[PDB]
Amino acid sequence: SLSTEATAKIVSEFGRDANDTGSTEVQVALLTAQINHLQGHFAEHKKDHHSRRGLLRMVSQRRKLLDYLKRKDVARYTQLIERLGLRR
RNA sequence: GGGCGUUAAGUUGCAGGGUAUAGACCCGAAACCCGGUGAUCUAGCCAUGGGCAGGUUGAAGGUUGGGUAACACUAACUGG
Ligand SMILES: [Mg+2]
Ligand SMILES: [Mg+2]
Repeated sequence: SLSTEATAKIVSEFGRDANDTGSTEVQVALLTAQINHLQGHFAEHKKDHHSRRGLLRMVSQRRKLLDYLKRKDVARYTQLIERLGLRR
């Protein structure tokens, strides 16, 4: 999965600090990063269905976090998806 | 005894009757063989040139939008 240096880095970018490791914004950024990396993986390994079910979980899971955030603080939500360049 | 012979003059011209070989009384095939002449018609090919008013249909491809985690997909447009 994501590297410990690349994980720690995002938590810095989207968290209240280094240890704000479970905030919604952070969780959704980390999922985003791993989804986009894996875009590369399945480009070459289309037949890796098992791994894909794991990717699909990261997606459905990010979707639930984004909805919760939207419900609880739409302003925090808009920033977060624009910043992550999502929704189109 | 029997067969063929012995006891009939022939031959050379000339005219004629027939026959033979020859086109052989005249005309007439379809064809077979040999050597030439023809692709200015037409068949196919080769080189080099020319021609197809006007009106339709609107493939692939491309752009944008929506869409998808990403592809799929989908609309309009463009394209010809
Ligand atoms: Mg492992
Ligand atoms: Mg005599």
